[PDB]
Parts: sequence; structure tokens; C-alpha cells
Amino acid sequence: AVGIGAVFLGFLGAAGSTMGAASMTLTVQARNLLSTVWGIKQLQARVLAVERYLRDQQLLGIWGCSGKLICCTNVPWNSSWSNRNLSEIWDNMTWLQWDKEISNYTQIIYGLLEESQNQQEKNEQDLLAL
Amino acid sequence: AVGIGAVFLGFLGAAGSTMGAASMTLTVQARNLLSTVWGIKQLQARVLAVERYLRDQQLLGIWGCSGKLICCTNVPWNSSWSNRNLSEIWDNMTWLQWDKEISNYTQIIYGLLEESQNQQEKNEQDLLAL
Amino acid sequence: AENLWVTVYYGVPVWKDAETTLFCASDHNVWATHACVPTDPNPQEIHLENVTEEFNMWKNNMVEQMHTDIISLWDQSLKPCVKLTPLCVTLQCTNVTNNITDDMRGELKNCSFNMTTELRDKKQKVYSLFYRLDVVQIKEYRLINCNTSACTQACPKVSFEPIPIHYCAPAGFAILKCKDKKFNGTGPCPSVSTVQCTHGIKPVVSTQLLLNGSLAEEEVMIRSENITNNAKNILVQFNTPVQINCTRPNNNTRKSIRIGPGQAFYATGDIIGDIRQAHCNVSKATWNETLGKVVKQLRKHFGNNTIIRFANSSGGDLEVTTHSFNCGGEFFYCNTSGLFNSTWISNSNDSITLPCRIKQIINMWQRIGQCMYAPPIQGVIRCVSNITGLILTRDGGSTNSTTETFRPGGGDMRDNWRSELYKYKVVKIEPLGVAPTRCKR
Amino acid sequence: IRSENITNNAKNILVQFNTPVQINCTRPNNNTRKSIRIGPGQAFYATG
Ligand SMILES: *[C@@H]1O[C@H](CO)[C@@H](O[C@@H]2O[C@H](CO)[C@@H](O[C@@H]3O[C@H](CO)[C@@H](O)[C@H](O[C@H]4O[C@H](CO)[C@@H](O)[C@H](O)[C@@H]4O[C@H]4O[C@H](CO)[C@@H](O)[C@H](O)[C@@H]4O)[C@@H]3O)[C@H](O)[C@H]2NC(C)=O)[C@H](O)[C@H]1NC(C)=O
Ligand SMILES: *[C@@H]1O[C@H](CO)[C@@H](O[C@@H]2O[C@H](CO)[C@@H](O[C@@H]3O[C@H](CO)[C@@H](O)[C@H](O)[C@@H]3O)[C@H](O)[C@H]2NC(C)=O)[C@H](O)[C@H]1NC(C)=O
Ligand SMILES: *[C@@H]1O[C@H](CO)[C@@H](O[C@@H]2O[C@H](CO)[C@@H](O[C@@H]3O[C@H](CO)[C@@H](O)[C@H](O)[C@@H]3O)[C@H](O)[C@H]2NC(C)=O)[C@H](O)[C@H]1NC(C)=O
Ligand SMILES: *[C@@H]1O[C@H](CO)[C@@H](O[C@@H]2O[C@H](CO)[C@@H](O)[C@H](O)[C@H]2NC(C)=O)[C@H](O)[C@H]1NC(C)=O
Ligand SMILES: *[C@@H]1O[C@H](CO)[C@@H](O[C@@H]2O[C@H](CO)[C@@H](O)[C@H](O)[C@H]2NC(C)=O)[C@H](O)[C@H]1NC(C)=O
Ligand SMILES: *[C@@H]1O[C@H](CO)[C@@H](O[C@@H]2O[C@H](CO)[C@@H](O)[C@H](O)[C@H]2NC(C)=O)[C@H](O)[C@H]1NC(C)=O
Ligand SMILES: *[C@@H]1O[C@H](CO)[C@@H](O[C@@H]2O[C@H](CO)[C@@H](O)[C@H](O)[C@H]2NC(C)=O)[C@H](O)[C@H]1NC(C)=O
Ligand SMILES: *[C@@H]1O[C@H](CO)[C@@H](O[C@@H]2O[C@H](CO)[C@@H](O)[C@H](O)[C@H]2NC(C)=O)[C@H](O)[C@H]1NC(C)=O
Ligand SMILES: *[C@@H]1O[C@H](CO)[C@@H](O[C@@H]2O[C@H](CO)[C@@H](O)[C@H](O)[C@H]2NC(C)=O)[C@H](O)[C@H]1NC(C)=O
Ligand SMILES: *[C@@H]1O[C@H](CO)[C@@H](O[C@@H]2O[C@H](CO)[C@@H](O)[C@H](O)[C@H]2NC(C)=O)[C@H](O)[C@H]1NC(C)=O
Ligand SMILES: *[C@@H]1O[C@H](CO)[C@@H](O[C@@H]2O[C@H](CO)[C@@H](O)[C@H](O)[C@H]2NC(C)=O)[C@H](O)[C@H]1NC(C)=O
Ligand SMILES: *[C@@H]1O[C@H](CO)[C@@H](O[C@@H]2O[C@H](CO)[C@@H](O)[C@H](O)[C@H]2NC(C)=O)[C@H](O)[C@H]1NC(C)=O
Ligand SMILES: *[C@@H]1O[C@H](CO)[C@@H](O[C@@H]2O[C@H](CO)[C@@H](O)[C@H](O)[C@H]2NC(C)=O)[C@H](O)[C@H]1NC(C)=O
Ligand SMILES: *[C@@H]1O[C@H](CO)[C@@H](O)[C@H](O)[C@H]1NC(C)=O
Ligand SMILES: *[C@@H]1O[C@H](CO)[C@@H](O)[C@H](O)[C@H]1NC(C)=O
Ligand SMILES: *[C@@H]1O[C@H](CO)[C@@H](O)[C@H](O)[C@H]1NC(C)=O
Ligand SMILES: *[C@@H]1O[C@H](CO)[C@@H](O)[C@H](O)[C@H]1NC(C)=O
Ligand SMILES: *[C@@H]1O[C@H](CO)[C@@H](O)[C@H](O)[C@H]1NC(C)=O
Ligand SMILES: *[C@@H]1O[C@H](CO)[C@@H](O)[C@H](O)[C@H]1NC(C)=O
Repeated sequence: AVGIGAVFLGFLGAAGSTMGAASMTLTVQARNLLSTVWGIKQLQARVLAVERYLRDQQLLGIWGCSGKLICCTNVPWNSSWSNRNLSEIWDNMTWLQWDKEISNYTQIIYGLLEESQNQQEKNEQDLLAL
Repeated sequence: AVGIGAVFLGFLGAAGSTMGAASMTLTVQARNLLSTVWGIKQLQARVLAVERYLRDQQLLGIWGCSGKLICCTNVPWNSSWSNRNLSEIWDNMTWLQWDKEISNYTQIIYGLLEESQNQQEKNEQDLLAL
Repeated sequence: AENLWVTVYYGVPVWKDAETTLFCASDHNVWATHACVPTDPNPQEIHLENVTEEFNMWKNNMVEQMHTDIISLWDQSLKPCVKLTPLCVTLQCTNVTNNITDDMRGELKNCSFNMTTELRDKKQKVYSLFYRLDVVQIKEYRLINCNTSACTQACPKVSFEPIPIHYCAPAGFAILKCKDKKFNGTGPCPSVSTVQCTHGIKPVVSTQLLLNGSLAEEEVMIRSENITNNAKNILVQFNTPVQINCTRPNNNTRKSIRIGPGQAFYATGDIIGDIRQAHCNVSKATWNETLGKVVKQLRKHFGNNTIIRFANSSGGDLEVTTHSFNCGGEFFYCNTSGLFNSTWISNSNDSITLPCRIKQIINMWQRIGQCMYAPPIQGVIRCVSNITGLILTRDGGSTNSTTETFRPGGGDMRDNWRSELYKYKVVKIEPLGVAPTRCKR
Repeated sequence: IRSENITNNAKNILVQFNTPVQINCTRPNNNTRKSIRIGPGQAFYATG
């Protein structure tokens, strides 16, 4: 128990790791998104960062995943987007490769999530009406 | 099935529609609230917009309606605010007309919502204490 | 059968190439550290394993940002200083011939003139020693800049010494550093780390030679955007430094002349003792060994039986035709002709002395209409520096001949910054991700 | 025709036409310009 070292994966350390292993350290990435002429540029950069953070949070809230890092949904996975099974995704791939593969099927999923969440909200209101 | 146009109600397109119909497109409006001397004014405008958005989100959160677009509450509807029935509100009126009508009974409703949510939180804590 | 559903993750380790504005970090100077943040005493580096990135030193925006920031700082430093508007007068000059050698004949002019005083109804008669490069004949002369623009005098308290500067990125961005040795600035880097910000970079201004820089850890490195094209400069990074000793030996004197209410002009009074040329020294054996290494590395790209020649500069302005630098406030322009003069064929204590000149009216950056008058420095001056690289250009290059001739180059200061920021790049994080998963809300 | 208060004579009247009316005008003198250096990097342009 003496002569042993302890090291933790820091910030982007899990970039090269698989998706399943990289999904266990989302908090370290999440915490780092927030934190005369030159002052103008610095303040513009700060405002842009704040705006990007607020945009991402607004999208998450609109999809109904507010306040969650992992939030599984009701939208089924169309096979046209991808054909690979879970064995070859969560244990034989990384997030960068997945982003490169799926970069052209992103907006339609967002619209589907928005419409689905609107439908769930309407149904919840109707249920609570009774 | 050829020679047919598809047009979607855009941004404030539902401004003239009834309340019930206008309540089906809240997301398009919600998404649009966020997005040397002249740079100062532009940055001031951006900061003011961000502050307004954060104020509205805080007001929503304090009432227990965080992360929801249609959130129902527990406060009963005092008849002194408006005597009209649901038939003559949600099918024969518009949001602008309703805002003009109830523009003088707004703050008291906010205070009632705040106190009700505080009482609900206290009761939930007491329930969980057991 | 798949029954998979979209699931959202926030905080995924994904990034994209992006451009932003970095800010200071540093531990009276022209490079003002007052408006620059303090640096962390213990910088942190995170080595990313299995991450191979793409790098291109010739498309880095950090170089442009550094150039703009350096120019802005230089402009800012000169604002609260005296403007030498009244100095455009008719000077009457005479040759200086007191204890001069055979190579300093005609370089110095003893010029008398009339000047204003604190009271606007009085005049005084004064004299000063000017350099031949500063005065143009109109026995009557005028300053070289008088028909272009009036221009200011550097305040005598600010120091020109470079200070290290670190560049740290904003929130939501990251700086990736390529730790792969032998990396020639373009292509894939298997070995990468993440840094909060870069090592201290001294903004050293020089031409034809890179001074007080960083050294390759393994061997001499040759870099070029397109080595087949002769219109692109070649950056050579040495493995070991070559010491160079420069000196101005004249015992100068400084005097102050009051040209108005709270405004002084610093003139060269007289020279004590003998008058001799300023010069630089570089060791001969070390230079020969360095050139041997350089030609050995050059043979890799230009054939194994090719004859490699080093020749003189082509021509142009004095700034680009000579190794120009600043040694303790005095601006030297020196003739690097004994260095790049030799031919190489495939198969003790003396030193090379470069004699060279000094100037006082300076157009630092490639601009017209703004000078900078350098006040004289009092006494003898000497300095020593490390040569750690070269900027070369290949002349001609046609297939007719099998001899390759390389000549010194320079002028553009972006090449000086490029040699330091070659292994860094900036990216922006993309924390939103979507994957298949077997729940359902 | 637009006016804030057409009864009040102190308010201007804005008239907007339905079609445009073309107007052509010229200075026909063949002028000449010369430069006079009044200082270091300062020129004054005069009619020669
Ligand atoms: C590459 O790096 C090397 C070293 O890393 C550089 O060489 C060093 O250069 C500096 C600056 O020239 C030099 O420090 C000077 O040493 C002089 C001799 O000891 C000092 O006299 C001088 O102090 C004066 O200047 C300061 C501002 O720089 C003032 O703050 C100070 O008060 C002094 O000024 C007084 O004296 C002058 C002259 O009499 C007078 O006019 C003033 O009014 C005032 O009264 C500096 O401390 C180092 O000694 C050098 N190092 C070595 C080993 O020689 C080299 O320059 C770099 N190369 C390039 C290209 O930048
Ligand atoms: C960088 O990539 C390398 C491989 O390219 C990663 O090493 C690999 O790590 C996995 C899991 O840690 C190893 O899988 C293991 O295999 C053994 C034998 O099949 C099995 O018994 C275990 O249960 C596990 O599945 C894999 O063997 C190993 N590869 C090699 C060549 O050793 C490395 O982890 C990556 N870096 C980071 C930071 O993730
Ligand atoms: C702008 O206003 C007009 C009317 O003020 C809207 O048109 C109205 O639309 C409603 C529903 O779309 C129609 O209701 C219909 O009423 C008849 C009555 O017999 C009923 O049989 C139908 O089943 C239906 O409920 C209403 O008639 C119609 N008004 C007119 C004059 O035709 C219009 O929709 C508004 N614009 C927008 C963008 O909302
Ligand atoms: C530059 O010229 C001035 C003026 O001719 C010289 O100053 C004179 O020096 C002599 C002695 O050498 C004195 O007797 C005079 O009184 C000085 N004149 C003034 C106006 O002070 C000066 O010595 C010359 N400098 C050099 C380097 O030749
Ligand atoms: C400084 O000004 C004086 C006069 O204010 C100059 O002396 C005159 O020089 C001109 C020649 O250009 C003669 O025609 C005058 O007769 C002189 N007047 C006097 C009173 O001496 C003097 O030359 C100026 N100094 C310099 C260095 O130009
Ligand atoms: C010229 O190069 C030599 C050798 O690289 C420098 O001496 C080194 O200075 C560093 C200071 O960071 C020390 O850590 C090394 O141990 C030194 N090496 C040797 C062999 O002495 C020298 O400082 C350089 N000169 C200048 C002006 O930069
Ligand atoms: C590097 O430079 C060479 C020389 O310009 C490029 O090759 C030339 O390409 C042009 C393009 O039209 C041709 O007209 C020339 O005939 C080519 N010359 C030779 C000697 O091949 C070359 O393409 C450049 N490299 C890259 C990557 O662009
Ligand atoms: C550059 O080299 C020359 C010799 O080539 C040096 O000149 C010698 O300088 C020393 C100084 O200590 C004198 O003692 C010698 O008498 C000089 N010899 C000759 C022939 O001039 C010169 O000092 C060197 N300069 C620098 C800055 O290193
Ligand atoms: C440049 O200057 C340095 C320091 O003045 C010289 O290094 C000295 O060289 C002498 C003679 O070999 C030694 O006695 C000293 O011990 C050295 N001092 C240091 C600090 O190294 C160097 O030789 C000069 N180089 C050239 C080319 O002139
Ligand atoms: C590089 O070397 C050549 C060859 O000596 C230099 O050309 C000389 O230029 C001077 C002008 O100052 C002439 O007087 C000589 O006659 C030229 N030499 C020959 C052999 O004709 C050239 O100037 C050198 N490069 C630089 C930048 O000075
Ligand atoms: C740079 O140095 C070289 C070598 O001294 C100069 O070339 C000499 O120029 C003179 C002209 O004054 C000739 O008389 C010599 O014959 C030249 N030397 C050789 C070996 O050819 C060159 O002129 C210098 N650069 C400049 C711009 O003057
Ligand atoms: C338009 O202008 C007329 C003329 O000023 C206004 O009528 C006048 O109102 C003042 C207000 O005290 C009276 O003193 C005048 O006697 C009135 N004159 C006439 C001729 O009626 C009229 O009020 C203005 N319109 C509006 C809408 O304010
Ligand atoms: C304005 O109208 C006058 C006529 O009233 C023009 O004068 C004629 O200009 C033409 C130019 O081609 C000449 O050929 C005629 O000889 C002129 N006639 C007279 C009586 O002057 C004048 O050119 C017009 N100007 C513009 C700018 O349209
Ligand atoms: C000054 O000396 C130079 C070089 O010897 C010469 O060309 C010039 O004519 C001289 N001027 C004089 C004596 O006025
Ligand atoms: C100033 O004079 C020099 C030499 O007389 C000349 O080369 C230069 O072109 C002149 N500048 C301008 C702006 O005319
Ligand atoms: C050197 O640069 C060239 C430029 O095209 C590139 O192809 C090559 O891969 C680089 N060398 C290494 C070892 O990366
Ligand atoms: C330069 O001259 C001054 C004044 O005479 C003297 O004090 C100083 O020692 C001289 N410097 C040298 C290097 O001789
Ligand atoms: C250039 O090199 C040649 C060797 O052929 C030599 O004779 C000549 O003196 C050199 N020139 C200089 C300026 O060193
Ligand atoms: C004005 O004069 C110039 C110079 O004589 C001539 O070239 C030009 O044609 C003239 N313009 C007209 C409109 O006559």
C-alpha cells in the first residue's frame, strides 16, 4: 500500500477511449464549458461563450432532457441513419468517429425530438385534465 | 399528389389565430428569444437580451414550471379576474386580446404562484422526512 | 428487431477546428505586461492517448493574431512621447575627421541648425552628430523622413528587451500540442496533448537569422510549404546554437535640448577617444559544422549527388538585404556575406567578423508614413546571442543545371512567429451527442 | 400627401410622387487640380 500512485483521467483524457468508457466522465467536460480595445474583444468572447452555453441548455430543455447528462428518449432509431449493432458501437468505436459518421443526420433527429416532446406535453396535460 | 404546396406557420404567424390554435406552436416563438463606440451598444443590447431571458427562466423556475412550455399549476382561478367561460376564451379570442384584458391582474397571480410553490416544496420535504 | 432509440449525452469529448481570440499570461517595456494576466506557477498538460490529429503550420491564425497584437503594442507604446515636428530645418553639415579609421570616413556628419526654445519668440543655435544614412543633401542637408512624414521619438525610459508571453484560450476552447519529434509542421501527428497555454515566446525581431529561439531536440529541421516551388521560403531550425557577439565600441555622449514647454530632444554631443566601426563576430569552426549539418539535411530533398551553394543576398531594401536587429536600444544592420559564401560537393580560434552599421530613423514594420527616432545610447555597447535558425530562399531552380544555390531571406515578420507556434493549434469543443440506446422514456 | 397636422401651417407637407421626374445637371468648366506641399506629408489641392 506504499509506493503506489493514483492518477485520474483529466478533461479530454477520455477522447481516445471507447464510447462506453468515455460516457463515465461527462461531468469533467460539462464543468469546463462555462469556465480599452482588447477589453471589447475579451468581453465579446465571454458573451459568445455564455450564448453558446445558453443555446445548448435551451435545446436540452426543449427536448425534455433538462437537468440530465444522460437522457434516453422515445424517438425510435431509424435504421437508415446507421446499421451497426450496439456491440460494434459502444465497445469498438470512439465519440469522434461516431460524430464523423452521423454528422449528416443530426438536424432531422433534433426536429423529431422537438415534435415528440411537444406531443408528450400535450398528452400529459390531457391526462391531468381528467 | 404532384402540384401541392407545403407552407408552415412561421414565427409570429399564429398571432391572428385563436388561443387554442396558437398554443400548438410555442416552440417556434421560444427558440427566437435567444437568437469602437458601436460595439459597446451592440454588446449592451446582447447583455440585455441575455438578462431578460434569464429573468424569464428564473420566474418560470420559481413557480415549479422549470423546463416546461405548458405547465399547469394548483392556484384556483378567481372569478374576479375574468368571468368568461372556456368556450369564449380558447375558441373565440386571441392571445393579444387576452393580454389586454388581464393586464391589470398579473402580479398578484405571480405572488400566489410563488407562495403555492413554496408551500408545495415544504410539504414535499415533510413527506420525504418520514 | 433493433428496437433502439435516440439518447442524448452532454459532455462528450469531441472538438472541431475553429478560430477565436486568445489572451495573455506572463510572469517600463514596449511589450506591456500591465494589461496581461499573471501566469499559473504550475501549468497543466493532459496527454491524449490514441488521438492522432492533423496539423498545418502554414494556415495557423495564431500567427496572424500575434502579428496584430505585436503591432498594436508597438503603436501603443509610442503614443505618449515627443513628436519631432520642429526638426525639419535646413542643417549645415561638415565631415567628421577626428581620430577616424579608413572605413568610418564619411559615415558621420557634424550638423548645426537653428531650433525653437520654451519661449515662442526665441531661437537657439545647436549642433549634433548624425549618420550618413539619416541625412540627404538638399553643404545643406535635411533629414530623410522630412518629405514623407513627421514622426516621433521613443521615450528614453521604455526598454526594447523582449519578454516571454504565453497565449491562453477562452472557455469552451482548447489548445492541442503535437509532441512528436521530427514533425515537419504539416500532416498527421499521432502524439498529442492538451495545454492551457503555450511556452514563453520572446518576440524577437530580426531578419536573415533567428536569434534567442528554440532548438530542435534531435537534429536540424527543414520546413517549407512547397519545397518544389522556389517562391516559398525555407525555415531551417538548428540542433545546437551558434554564439554571436556584436558590439558598438564608440564612447557616445548624450545631451538634452529643450525644444518647448516640457519637450526635450536627445542629441549626440561628441565621441570620446577614437571612432571605429561596430561589428559582430561568429566562430568559424562552429559555423562550418552547422553548415555541414544543414547541407546534409538539404541533400535529403534535393538529391544525393547535387552540388549545394550558399551565396549572397539578391538585393532590395537595407532591411531585407542585411541582418537587421537591435542591441540594447541601437539598431544594427549587418552584412552577412562572409557566412553564406561557399560551395559543397557530394563526397582553430579565428572568427568571422561582420562589419556593420547603425541607424536612428526606423520603419520597423513594412509601413510607410511612420518612423521611430531612437535616442542615442551613452557609452560602449556589447551583446551576445544564440543563432538557432535561418530563413533561406532558392534562386532559379531550373532543370538545366544540377547546382542548387540558396540565399538568405526575410523581411516578413510572420515567419519569425511561425517558427515558434508550429506545434500548436486551437479547437472548440462540441459537448452535445446522440447515440442508440435501449431505454424508452 | 402626408402631414402631422394639415390644418396647422407650421408643419411641413411631404408629397410623394407616383412617377419620377428626370433632372439633368452639369458643371461644364474643364477644371484643373494641382497639389501644394504645406508640410511633411501634407498636401493642399488647389484649382490651377
Ligand atoms: C538575446 O538574449 C541575450 C540575453 O538573454 C540578450 O543580451 C542581453 O541584453 C540585455 C539588454 O541589452 C543586457 O542587459 C543590459 O545590460 C547592460 C550592461 O550591463 C545594462 O547597462 C542595461 O541596463 C540599462 O538598460 C536598462 C533597460 O534595458 C535600464 O533599465 C537600466 O537602468 C540601464 O539603463 C541605464 O543605463 C543606460 C546606459 O548607460 C542609460 O542610457 C539609461 O538612461 C540608464 O541610465 C541592461 O541591463 C544583458 O546584459 C544582455 N545579456 C548578455 C549575456 O550580454 C540579447 O540582446 C538577446 N538578443 C536579441 C536580438 O534580443
Ligand atoms: C488506446 O488503444 C488501446 C488499444 O488500441 C487500448 O488498449 C486496449 O484496452 C482494452 C480495454 O482496456 C483491452 O481490451 C481487453 O482485452 C483483453 C484481452 O482480449 C480482455 O481480457 C479484456 O477484458 C479487455 O477487453 C485491449 O486489449 C487493449 N489493447 C491492447 C493492444 O492492449 C487503450 O486502452 C486505449 N487508451 C485509452 C486511454 O483508452
Ligand atoms: C383569420 O380570421 C378568420 C375569421 O375571422 C379565420 O377564418 C375562420 O376559421 C375558422 C376555423 O378555421 C372557421 O370556423 C368554421 O366555422 C364554421 C361556421 O359554420 C364551421 O362550420 C366550421 O366547422 C369551422 O369551425 C371560420 O368560419 C373562419 N372564418 C371565416 C369568415 O371563414 C382565419 O382562420 C384567421 N386566420 C388565421 C391564420 O387563423
Ligand atoms: C562639431 O562642430 C562643433 C562646432 O564647430 C564643434 O564644437 C566646437 O569645438 C571646438 C573645439 O573642438 C570649440 O572651440 C568650439 O567652441 C565648439 N563650438 C561650439 C559651438 O560649441 C565640435 O567639436 C564638432 N564635433 C566633432 C566631433 O567634430
Ligand atoms: C540660423 O539663423 C540665422 C539667422 O536667423 C542664420 O544666419 C543667416 O544666414 C543667412 C544664410 O542663409 C544669411 O543670409 C543671413 O545674413 C544670416 N543672418 C545672420 C543674422 O547671421 C544662420 O545661418 C542659421 N543657422 C543655420 C545652421 O542655418
Ligand atoms: C544560448 O544557448 C545555451 C545552450 O542552450 C543557453 O544555455 C542554457 O541555458 C538554459 C537556461 O534555460 C539552461 O537550462 C541550460 O542548462 C544552458 N545550457 C548550457 C549548455 O549552458 C544560453 O542561455 C543561451 N543564451 C541565450 C542568450 O539565450
Ligand atoms: C509546388 O509548386 C510546383 C511548382 O509551381 C507545383 O507544380 C506546378 O503546378 C502548376 C499548376 O498549374 C503547373 O502549371 C506547373 O507546370 C507545375 N510545375 C512542376 C515543376 O510540376 C506543385 O503543384 C506545387 N505543389 C502543390 C502541392 O501544389
Ligand atoms: C571581434 O573579433 C576581433 C578580432 O578578430 C576582436 O578584436 C580584438 O579585440 C580584443 C578585445 O579584448 C583586443 O584586445 C584585440 O587587440 C583586438 N584585435 C584586433 C585584431 O582587433 C574584437 O574585439 C571582437 N569583438 C567582439 C565584440 O567580440
Ligand atoms: C563571445 O563572448 C563570450 C563572452 O565574452 C566568449 O566566451 C569567453 O571566451 C573566452 C575565450 O575563450 C573564455 O576565456 C571565457 O571563459 C568565455 N566566457 C564565457 C562566458 O563563455 C566567446 O568566446 C565569444 N565568442 C566569439 C565568437 O567572439
Ligand atoms: C555579395 O557579394 C557580391 C560579390 O562581391 C557583392 O557585389 C559587390 O557589390 C559592391 C557594391 O557595394 C561592388 O563594389 C563590388 O564590385 C561587387 N562585387 C563584384 C565581384 O562585382 C554584393 O554586394 C554582396 N552582397 C551584398 C548584400 O553586399
Ligand atoms: C558586404 O561585404 C562584402 C565583402 O567585403 C562586400 O564586397 C566587397 O565590396 C567592395 C566594395 O566597396 C569591393 O571592393 C570588394 O572587392 C568586395 N569584396 C569581394 C570579396 O568581392 C560587400 O560590398 C558588402 N556589402 C555592401 C552592401 O557593401
Ligand atoms: C392642428 O392645428 C390647429 C391649429 O393650431 C389646432 O387647433 C388649434 O388648437 C389650439 C389649442 O389651444 C387653439 O388655441 C386654436 O384656437 C386652434 N385653432 C383652430 C383653427 O382650431 C388643432 O388642435 C391641431 N390638431 C391637433 C390634433 O392637435
Ligand atoms: C440644358 O438645356 C440647354 C438648352 O436649354 C442645353 O444647351 C444645349 O446643350 C447642347 C449639348 O449637347 C448643345 O449642343 C446646344 O448647343 C446647347 N444649346 C443652348 C441654347 O445652350 C444644355 O446642354 C442642357 N444641359 C444639360 C446638363 O442637360
Ligand atoms: C566627406 O567625406 C566623404 C568620404 O571621403 C566624401 O565623399 C565627401 O565629399 C566629404 N565631404 C566634404 C569634405 O565636405
Ligand atoms: C523623398 O525624397 C527621396 C529622395 O529625395 C525620394 O526618394 C522619395 O521618393 C521622396 N518621397 C516622396 C514621398 O516623394
Ligand atoms: C513533411 O511535409 C510533407 C508535406 O507534404 C508531408 O507530406 C510529410 O508527411 C511530412 N513529414 C512527416 C514525417 O510528417
Ligand atoms: C567613456 O567615457 C566616460 C567619460 O570619460 C568614461 O567615464 C568611461 O569609462 C568611458 N568608457 C569606456 C568603455 O572607456
Ligand atoms: C567568398 O569565398 C571565396 C572562396 O572562393 C573567397 O575567396 C572570398 O574572399 C569570400 N568572400 C568573402 C566576402 O568572404
Ligand atoms: C479638358 O481638358 C483636357 C486637357 O486639355 C482634355 O484632355 C479633355 O478632353 C478636356 N475635356 C473636355 C470635356 O473637353
